[PDB]
Amino acid sequence: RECDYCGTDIEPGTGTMFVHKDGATTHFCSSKCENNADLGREARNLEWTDTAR
Amino acid sequence: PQPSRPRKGSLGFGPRKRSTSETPRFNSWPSDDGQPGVQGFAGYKAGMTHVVLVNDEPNSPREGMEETVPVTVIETPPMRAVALRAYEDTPYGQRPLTEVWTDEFHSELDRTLDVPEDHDPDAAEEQIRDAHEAGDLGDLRLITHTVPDAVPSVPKKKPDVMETRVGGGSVSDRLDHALDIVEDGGEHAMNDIFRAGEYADVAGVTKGKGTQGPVKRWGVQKRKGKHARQGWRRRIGNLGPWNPSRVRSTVPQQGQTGYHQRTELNKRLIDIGEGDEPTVDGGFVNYGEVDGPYTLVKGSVPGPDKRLVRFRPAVRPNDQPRLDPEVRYVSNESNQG
Amino acid sequence: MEALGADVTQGLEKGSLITCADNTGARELKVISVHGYSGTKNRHPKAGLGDKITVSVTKGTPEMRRQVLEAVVVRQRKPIRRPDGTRVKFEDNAAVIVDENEDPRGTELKGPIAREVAQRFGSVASAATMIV
RNA sequence: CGUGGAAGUCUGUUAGAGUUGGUGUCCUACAAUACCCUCUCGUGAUCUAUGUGUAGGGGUGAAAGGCCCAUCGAGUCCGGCA
RNA sequence: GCGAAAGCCAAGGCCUGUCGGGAGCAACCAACGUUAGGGAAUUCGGCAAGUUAGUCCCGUACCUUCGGAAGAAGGGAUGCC
RNA sequence: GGUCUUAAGGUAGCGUAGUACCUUGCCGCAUCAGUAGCGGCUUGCAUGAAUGGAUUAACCAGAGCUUCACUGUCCCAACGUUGGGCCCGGUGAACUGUACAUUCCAGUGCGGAGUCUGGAGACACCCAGGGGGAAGCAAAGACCCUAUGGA
RNA sequence: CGAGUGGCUUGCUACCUCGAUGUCGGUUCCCUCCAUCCUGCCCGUGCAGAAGCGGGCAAGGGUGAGGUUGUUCGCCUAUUAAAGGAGGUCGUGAGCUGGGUUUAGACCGUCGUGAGACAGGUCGGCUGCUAUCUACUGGGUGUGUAGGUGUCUGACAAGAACGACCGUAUAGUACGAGAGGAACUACGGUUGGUGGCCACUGGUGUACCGGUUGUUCGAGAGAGCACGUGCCGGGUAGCCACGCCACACGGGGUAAGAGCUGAACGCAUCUAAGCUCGAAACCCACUUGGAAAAGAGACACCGCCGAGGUCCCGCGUACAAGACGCGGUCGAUAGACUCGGGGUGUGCGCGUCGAGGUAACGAGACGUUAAGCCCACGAGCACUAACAGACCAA
Ligand SMILES: [Cl-]
Ligand SMILES: [Cl-]
Ligand SMILES: [K+]
Ligand SMILES: [Mg+2]
Ligand SMILES: [Mg+2]
Ligand SMILES: [Mg+2]
Ligand SMILES: [Mg+2]
Ligand SMILES: [Mg+2]
Ligand SMILES: [Mg+2]
Ligand SMILES: [Mg+2]
Ligand SMILES: [Mg+2]
Ligand SMILES: [Mg+2]
Ligand SMILES: [Mg+2]
Ligand SMILES: [Mg+2]
Ligand SMILES: [Mg+2]
Ligand SMILES: [Mg+2]
Ligand SMILES: [Mg+2]
Ligand SMILES: [Mg+2]
Ligand SMILES: [Mg+2]
Ligand SMILES: [Mg+2]
Ligand SMILES: [Mg+2]
Ligand SMILES: [Mg+2]
Ligand SMILES: [Mg+2]
Ligand SMILES: [Mg+2]
Ligand code: NA
Ligand code: NA
Ligand code: NA
Ligand code: NA
Ligand code: NA
Ligand code: NA
Ligand code: NA
Ligand code: NA
Ligand code: NA
Ligand code: NA
Ligand code: NA
Ligand code: NA
Ligand code: NA
Ligand code: NA
Ligand code: NA
Ligand code: NA
Ligand code: NA
Ligand SMILES: [Sr+2]
Ligand SMILES: [Sr+2]
Ligand SMILES: [Sr+2]
Ligand SMILES: [Sr+2]
Ligand SMILES: [Sr+2]
Ligand SMILES: [Sr+2]
Ligand SMILES: [Sr+2]
Ligand SMILES: [Sr+2]
Ligand SMILES: [Sr+2]
Ligand SMILES: [Sr+2]
Ligand SMILES: [Sr+2]
Ligand SMILES: [Sr+2]
Ligand SMILES: [Sr+2]
Ligand SMILES: [Sr+2]
Ligand SMILES: [Sr+2]
Ligand SMILES: [Sr+2]
Ligand SMILES: [Sr+2]
Ligand SMILES: [Sr+2]
Ligand SMILES: [Sr+2]
Ligand SMILES: [Sr+2]
Ligand SMILES: [Sr+2]
Ligand SMILES: [Sr+2]
Ligand SMILES: [Sr+2]
Ligand SMILES: [Sr+2]
Ligand SMILES: [Sr+2]
Ligand SMILES: [Sr+2]
Ligand SMILES: [Sr+2]
Ligand SMILES: [Sr+2]
Ligand SMILES: [Sr+2]
Ligand SMILES: [Sr+2]
Ligand SMILES: [Sr+2]
Ligand SMILES: [Sr+2]
Ligand SMILES: [Sr+2]
Ligand SMILES: [Sr+2]
Repeated sequence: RECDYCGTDIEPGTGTMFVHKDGATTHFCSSKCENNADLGREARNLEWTDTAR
Repeated sequence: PQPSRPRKGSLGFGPRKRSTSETPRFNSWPSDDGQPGVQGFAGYKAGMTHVVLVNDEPNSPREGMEETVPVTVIETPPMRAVALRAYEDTPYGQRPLTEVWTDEFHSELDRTLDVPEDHDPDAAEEQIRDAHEAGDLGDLRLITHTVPDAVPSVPKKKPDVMETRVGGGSVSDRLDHALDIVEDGGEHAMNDIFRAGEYADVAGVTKGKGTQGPVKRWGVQKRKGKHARQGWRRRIGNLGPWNPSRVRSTVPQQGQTGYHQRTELNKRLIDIGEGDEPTVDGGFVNYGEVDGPYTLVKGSVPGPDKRLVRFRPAVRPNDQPRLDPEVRYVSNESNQG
Repeated sequence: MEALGADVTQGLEKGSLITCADNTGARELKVISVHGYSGTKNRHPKAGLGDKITVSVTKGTPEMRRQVLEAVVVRQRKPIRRPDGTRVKFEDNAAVIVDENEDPRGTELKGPIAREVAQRFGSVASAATMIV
């Protein structure tokens, strides 16, 4: 699996899956990604993120 | 009428004092059923990772599906059964009769023992067989030691000596089985005793925490609400009633917490191997890199990294062995991050 | 009860205010008790995803309001662990009112549901639009 | 609509005065009434320095038997007194 | 900055609110910071803590001695160049 | 009862009251559940008109209750920060002390014993701890009675 | 109606305490009792079943959360296997709380000529002490047993280390007209308790990195202060719980009870002798401690001029002093360096762009730059420091 935020491979037996109100599902590889996501930041705009680069 | 409540902590692991030996000492051994064999082994705790497994349990709805399981990595290099001690049945319990030693000694065993220079193996052996004829021979155990030198991550070179019982068939056959093991050089391995999938009892001396209060040590409550601001936060209500006019040893008090011997029952051996398959990226924190004979114990194991742990075939298993579990994946992700 | 197939950290307590995920007319529910639960001294009786709980209707239509009914916890903010180690959490804490036979009181369920809850409460599941 | 700028008027750790809660800290104290935070008043029946008057069954008292030099339901000192 | 406010800094003063050395410095205590999910379930009692907050715009109920209530409540805005 | 004591015999109002014994009075509101709170009723043990009654905008570090918001008050505790605590140099008190004193379980005794009796246990010394006992330390009991006491 | 047991209520008494044994309720922490609420095993039934009712053995474990009230008591709600009662100075203020009783202030009602009273109500109204002894929790030093190293033994000691519930199959089965509706056994999970551990999730993380407000160092760069981080964002190691792992079966002997054989008493009789069974309870099993067990223990090897130990030195798997463990050149013990593995999130400077502005100037954007900065971990590496060397000892 791939982190729906940063884009790196989620180490098996790790991570969290956030279930949005509408039923949407977001697989996070870490707290860092969830936290940056909660700050309303979009992965594309963060250089360290595999998505952006 | 003031609600009931179980007491704080167990009275079964006392006194809660510092352990005499950092090397655990099993106070019980498995039964004599199968073929003659050594009833235990030992290693050094490395750290933890998780593994992905295939459900072995035939009674689980998830049988056959992938399952993530936590695992403690323990470096289990070969040991040396340097001697064979025999016990005799006396009216005051079992007592050490004699011992049969060897010629080949590990280069650095003298860091602990006063290695034998002049010993008579034959005479001792005879005495043991004579006691067996007399029907007074108690049990048979081997004096064993580890080779910390084989483990890079472990600083000590001074071997850890521990007696391990030999059970199995008839006393005559396991006597011989023991003698043979000792003869060669006493060299044996985790393979010789255990098979992945079996349940083991792991004993070890817990992580030391020095002195700690009743709250941490016994799990008593903290003062609540208004009581928590008056000058008392983590002190119990009282040391006991007016009468009896003395403090009972059963009341939770401050003291040494940690560094005690513990024997964790029914620990599944997920896998026994050799190499660097389980080592974590960047090295196990506060330990090092594993590249050799190891064991993967399901779950936690008492003690800090680098500590000597002991294995023993489960004396009271609840389940039937489900041999050689299928390991689909072993995590190597860094334990830093 | 039948295993859930997931480890749950109860995220609710007696007196907690949750969402009533259905069209029964009840909007907000208040946890009163947890079926088959027995605590310990000083502990607040806890409830989490997959539990059947007694409930009080706090907000909603006059008819539904103030009634003492039974419900099933369908979603919770606190994470739960799946057999593969992954954690799962929801946007809110929600429950669906239920009858004596564990059949949903209303006709339609709002928002997603946990697959574990669905498996335990079949008729509730076979009413879910989304099952995560 | 503007002007005007009233008030035992409001906000306010301005200065200054006071003292609600913490029943916190202290309780052989820093202190025989202290410390901290919190809190009340802050143009008025306001606060304050100095000077001055009222003296013991007497003063003084927006009254609590409050206060009259750590002393008050009758100050203190010595005497009556052993 | 509204300011004899905070915070920071001069001039001037001081290191004398006058015993030191050492231990990642344990328990415990005084002050205090942060705690997931829940949210007063605590307790005689929200005690303690916290929440709110400056300024401008919009907007504002019952009641009323018509002065008031009232900053009612509620909503929006706020930097730099 | 359909007057009598002793002059009159409770009017407006308010009322289970900071006044109501019975009492958690009864009905309603609110809550899952409310000896609380509010409204209504109210025969008021023993309300009531400057011994002022009722009522009331504004004001309040005054008493009680409800809601929204908030939160380590709680579930249930964790980690951390600063000063102590601990060890070393220096300085250097006090409280308290009939004697003896390693106690524990029972008993006995002026009926609430480390010291008596019977047993049990107990090698000595030292460090840290939280305070179970010494009916712990601190005060010739404020309560109560007594005194041909005081004010 | 009669006979008792208890010492939880109340009353009585006035032995003890007035040179003081701190109140009620609550709380917290510990032990106990059984007249048993649940759980185990049983008997009876107006025992078909299911659900009950009554009784016996039995104290291992459990007996919880909330609304009014200071309340104890009690009333009420929803859960529950059940939400038992009681003793310990009505256990527990040199532990807490201080709501009530019961000081000094005040109000109301009643009573009193009045001061003032009330076994009426109401608002307010203080919680001292540095532990000598003893007691216990943990930690050391000595002596005894009479050279050392290592391994053991087990007198004794502690434990609840485990208690309970739900679900599936059995089964829509036995039973029953139907309604309704079990069990043995085998499984899965939950709850409470217990011990441990940190890969995972979560918290902390005044290590670290970044953003940014005010002010000061002329600007820039880079910094200080704003309480012991100015504030905001992220957060490593470790420590942790809200996270994860583990915590039987079986034997033996009994109680109530069910029986066998069996006599006194030719019969009968579970009992008198004998025997087979049979409780969550007892003992063993399992975990923890334990040579100071005065019968003061056993084994093996090394050594008595030398085995071994302490000091010293570098450090922690240890730690309040002390203790404990490891390494000490025949070495990777600690530090430096370099890698690796991690945190943050793209450095200074320069170039281009940039709303405008004649220009000066210019917030900011892009590039250089997965940059810069930083790390309580690991590896490599004898470069530095584990040197020199002292002492005790049969
Ligand atoms: Cl408390
Ligand atoms: Cl409940
Ligand atoms: K007395
Ligand atoms: Mg990690
Ligand atoms: Mg991660
Ligand atoms: Mg409680
Ligand atoms: Mg004057
Ligand atoms: Mg929180
Ligand atoms: Mg309560
Ligand atoms: Mg407050
Ligand atoms: Mg009323
Ligand atoms: Mg009149
Ligand atoms: Mg007296
Ligand atoms: Mg008097
Ligand atoms: Mg007089
Ligand atoms: Mg006393
Ligand atoms: Mg009985
Ligand atoms: Mg018991
Ligand atoms: Mg008492
Ligand atoms: Mg006491
Ligand atoms: Mg006291
Ligand atoms: Mg004290
Ligand atoms: Mg009161
Ligand atoms: Mg009062
Ligand atoms: Na205090
Ligand atoms: Na005018
Ligand atoms: Na004050
Ligand atoms: Na006078
Ligand atoms: Na009157
Ligand atoms: Na005033
Ligand atoms: Na806190
Ligand atoms: Na004491
Ligand atoms: Na009696
Ligand atoms: Na009490
Ligand atoms: Na019991
Ligand atoms: Na109650
Ligand atoms: Na007492
Ligand atoms: Na007492
Ligand atoms: Na007190
Ligand atoms: Na008390
Ligand atoms: Na048995
Ligand atoms: Sr052993
Ligand atoms: Sr043992
Ligand atoms: Sr206090
Ligand atoms: Sr006593
Ligand atoms: Sr004013
Ligand atoms: Sr007060
Ligand atoms: Sr102080
Ligand atoms: Sr004081
Ligand atoms: Sr405070
Ligand atoms: Sr003011
Ligand atoms: Sr005189
Ligand atoms: Sr200056
Ligand atoms: Sr000086
Ligand atoms: Sr933070
Ligand atoms: Sr409350
Ligand atoms: Sr409450
Ligand atoms: Sr606003
Ligand atoms: Sr009338
Ligand atoms: Sr004696
Ligand atoms: Sr102390
Ligand atoms: Sr009995
Ligand atoms: Sr029963
Ligand atoms: Sr009582
Ligand atoms: Sr009552
Ligand atoms: Sr009690
Ligand atoms: Sr009081
Ligand atoms: Sr008074
Ligand atoms: Sr009274
Ligand atoms: Sr009363
Ligand atoms: Sr069934
Ligand atoms: Sr049916
Ligand atoms: Sr600072
Ligand atoms: Sr019998
Ligand atoms: Sr000995």
